[PDB]
Amino acid sequence: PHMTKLIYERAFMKNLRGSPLSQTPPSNVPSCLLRGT
Amino acid sequence: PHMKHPLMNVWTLWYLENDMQNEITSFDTVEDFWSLYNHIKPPSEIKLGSDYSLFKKNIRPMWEDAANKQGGRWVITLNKSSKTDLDNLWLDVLLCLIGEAFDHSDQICGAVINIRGKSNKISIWTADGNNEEAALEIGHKLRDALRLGRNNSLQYQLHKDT
Ligand code: NA
Ligand code: NA
Repeated sequence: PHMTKLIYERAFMKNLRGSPLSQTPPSNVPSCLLRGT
Repeated sequence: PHMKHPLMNVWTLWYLENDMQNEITSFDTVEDFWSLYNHIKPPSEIKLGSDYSLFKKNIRPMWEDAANKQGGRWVITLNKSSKTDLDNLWLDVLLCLIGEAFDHSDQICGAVINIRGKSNKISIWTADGNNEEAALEIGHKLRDALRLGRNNSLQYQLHKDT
């Protein structure tokens, strides 16, 4: 199995920050770590 | 339609209040990373004395574990950083990790941010402290990617040397 690394540039990832799939509240997070609480 | 973008590795976020690590969430896509990051407190808002750590699956932020014990860390000092600058540096470190930005990204174990009042520390942990080529490539790319300056005192320490 010839390995080939999966690499992303920072800008590419930052451009996904506002995606609808990037807005899912994470399920298993203690309330003390949530923003604004 | 939108499709998630897998990461090369699975990563886990850990939170330390002050053995005592708390495993929070794992993720394996860019969008699941953002879903987590967008909903949790940034470093500039977490309890003083706490840590966040992001490590590859099956590695913990404990140096004495088998996965880390022969390794070391690149340590970045942040003296009296503004909140936005602190948070942006941490985020850029996380993106270097999950995006596999290093040629020797395989030698990466994870990163830790220590929130410590007047100063803060961000460290990037590597697996083999004697792997010269990897240690130097990772350190150089950190300097460049993060636009570190002399006041960050970028330095490499073996875990066994404290
Ligand atoms: Na930022
Ligand atoms: Na390597």
